[PDB]
Amino acid sequence: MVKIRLARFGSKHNPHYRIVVTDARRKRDGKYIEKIGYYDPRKTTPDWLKVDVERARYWLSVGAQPTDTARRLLRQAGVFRQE
Amino acid sequence: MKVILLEPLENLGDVGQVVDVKPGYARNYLLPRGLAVLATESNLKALEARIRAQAKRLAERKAEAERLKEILENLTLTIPVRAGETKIYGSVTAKDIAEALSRQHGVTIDPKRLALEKPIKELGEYVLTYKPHPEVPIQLKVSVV
RNA sequence: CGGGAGGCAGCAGUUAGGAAUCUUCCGCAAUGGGCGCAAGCCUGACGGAGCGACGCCGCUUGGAGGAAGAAGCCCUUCGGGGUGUAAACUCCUGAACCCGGGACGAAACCCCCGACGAGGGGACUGACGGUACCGGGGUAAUAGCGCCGGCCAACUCCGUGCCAGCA
Repeated sequence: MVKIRLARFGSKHNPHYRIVVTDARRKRDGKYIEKIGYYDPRKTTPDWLKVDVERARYWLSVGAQPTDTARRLLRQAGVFRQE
Repeated sequence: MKVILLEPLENLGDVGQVVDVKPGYARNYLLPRGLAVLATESNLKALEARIRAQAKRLAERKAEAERLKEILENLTLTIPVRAGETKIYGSVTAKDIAEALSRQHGVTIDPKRLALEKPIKELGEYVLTYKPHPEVPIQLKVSVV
């Protein structure tokens, strides 16, 4: 099915992902549908996470599984929260 | 003025050295800067005690290089590589040589204190060396099967 | 003696060809995938390490004094001129090594409250690796190649005699 998950960028020993929506059958880092955020798991900046929550809602609303380790991060920017 | 040294210096140096100076020099520089201590028998005897310990204590781990030379210097290994002819298909690092030897006889070895650059990859006959200080070259046989 | 077995243009490796192109390495800890309500199981994808100045970037082989100028070698109008502050020699700094300490990457899945939801709280888990990096101590410690007729930046001696050679 269609998904929300993490695609590596950066360098060696410099993980740096983009939160992104894609078919599961794609290769990890391949062509994606749409970019919705980024995430530095070394937190070497004030911005070590961002998400277009508006959109995240769309893809979920039309059927789309996020990864375990992805879900975490969309929750942590309050996409599920309902007041 | 007899005093014993620490940091070595000029015209008086090597630790443990016992030398005579002018009292002023001792009292206002060495003793205060911690570059010596008083040659009291109190200390003078505890210095001999530091030597008689460390000195002979260290010839334990020289007589222990020989307690392991007198057994492997001769003993043979024999390694069952899956090769074809003169050349081998895989190699033979120390992680094997140290290993095999341990389970072939019961002997532990550091794969680092060997004498090996490139990991063989070549069938034949060798005897490489071991370490530290005075040494033990161990005897090894490659093979087939 | 009636019949059977195999298809590395998957990872690594052998051989052949060629001017010439690597480890039969470690781990599922991270991301991603398959099956499973879950615990979890598989993953030579991936995350890492190994080999090669193959390329790009950073770093070193020392810094300050120091002669109206050692020797050696080369030129010489045999007065001298050149290497050259360069060396020796003097202090001062301290790559390597040495001893100690040592990560980030990893918070989910899962457990309790709430309702197995939103929301809150609690625990397990690192291949690289005792490696980067931090602190103490600490030795003056690799240099080579191309060119100097014009185009084109850099001149003198000897050898050689359309030979040997350069292009």
